[PDB]
Amino acid sequence: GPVPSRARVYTDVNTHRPSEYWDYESHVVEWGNQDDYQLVRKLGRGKYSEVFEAINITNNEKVVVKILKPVAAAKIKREIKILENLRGGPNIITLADIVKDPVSRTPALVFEHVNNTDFKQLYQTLTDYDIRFYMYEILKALDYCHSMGIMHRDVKPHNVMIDHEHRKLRLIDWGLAEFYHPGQEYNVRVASRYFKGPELLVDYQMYDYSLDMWSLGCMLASMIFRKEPFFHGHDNYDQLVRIAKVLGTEDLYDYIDKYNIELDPRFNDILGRHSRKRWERFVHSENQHLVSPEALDFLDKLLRYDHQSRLTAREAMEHPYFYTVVK
Ligand SMILES: CCc1ccccc1-c1ccc(CNCCc2nc3cc(C)ccc3[nH]2)cc1Cl
Repeated sequence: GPVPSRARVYTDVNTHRPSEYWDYESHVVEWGNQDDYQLVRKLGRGKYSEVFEAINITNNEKVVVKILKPVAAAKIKREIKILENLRGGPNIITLADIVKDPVSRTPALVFEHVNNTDFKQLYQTLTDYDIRFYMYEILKALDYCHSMGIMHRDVKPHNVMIDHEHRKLRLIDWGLAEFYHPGQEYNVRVASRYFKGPELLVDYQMYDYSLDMWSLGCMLASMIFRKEPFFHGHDNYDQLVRIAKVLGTEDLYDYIDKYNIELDPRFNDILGRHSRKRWERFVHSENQHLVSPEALDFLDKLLRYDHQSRLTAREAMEHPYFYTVVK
């Protein structure tokens, strides 16, 4: 069978905190007044929720209301427990209230409002300095939630709100987040395709916080190399082939052999043989201003098949790539 794995950091957090901390099923939800919030406009719909711009009439403040679809309503206690546990943490979205939506009859989470700068404007105009700045702000959020025994499991640009005018960042959508328990086998059907770690793609369930570090590396590669997403798989299988065309097949086989993982035989006719590519291939006159030896070294230390070998969030914070960032 597969070789067990455990995180190299924060393994003991959930065993040394009381059962009340991680046992989200036992937690009792206190409901607020749904008529305190007037819905203004729908911002989006996903498979687990609908998100609205709203106004809190008890203070006159803009808020975001997320109304959970009945499918996600089953695992609301987990999201609420994670949001309450992390509330006040650096760059974590603040849960302001929880109400019962009168239409869906499902829980509706009320969050602080972030005046989000359009994704395209950010993706097209952030400087080398700003990219480093915002990556460092994401690292604060990830080190915080990992230090609190939580993995996000859905790190991606869509889940990072940036108010560029106020240089304010928030990591949102904690709906796929989970408490990390060493030895626990987790669902690999997490994160979005382009950001899924090789551990998920090869069906290795004993993963940990380091999955978030791979997703972060995917975001960095996309930004500095101007390819969004960086690893653009047609499906979960082709997603691993796309990675292997850059990082090579040899380190992939060393990875699966280390953990005694048996690859799905469907990979035999699609994976091929690929050498690891040097990053200069992805550097052109247009994006050279975003690329530096420090950016490449930092990326090399995130985008590793072996989840145990990746930089942790705290280690990533002292990488030379952030020396130019005002602290
Ligand atoms: C290429 C990704 C990346 C790499 C390195 C540094 C930063 C970023 C980044 C990170 C986040 C964003 C902005 N993302 C907006 C996502 C978003 N999701 C929302 C959801 C709601 C309900 C409202 C506004 C929302 N805005 C833009 C960018 Cl460019």
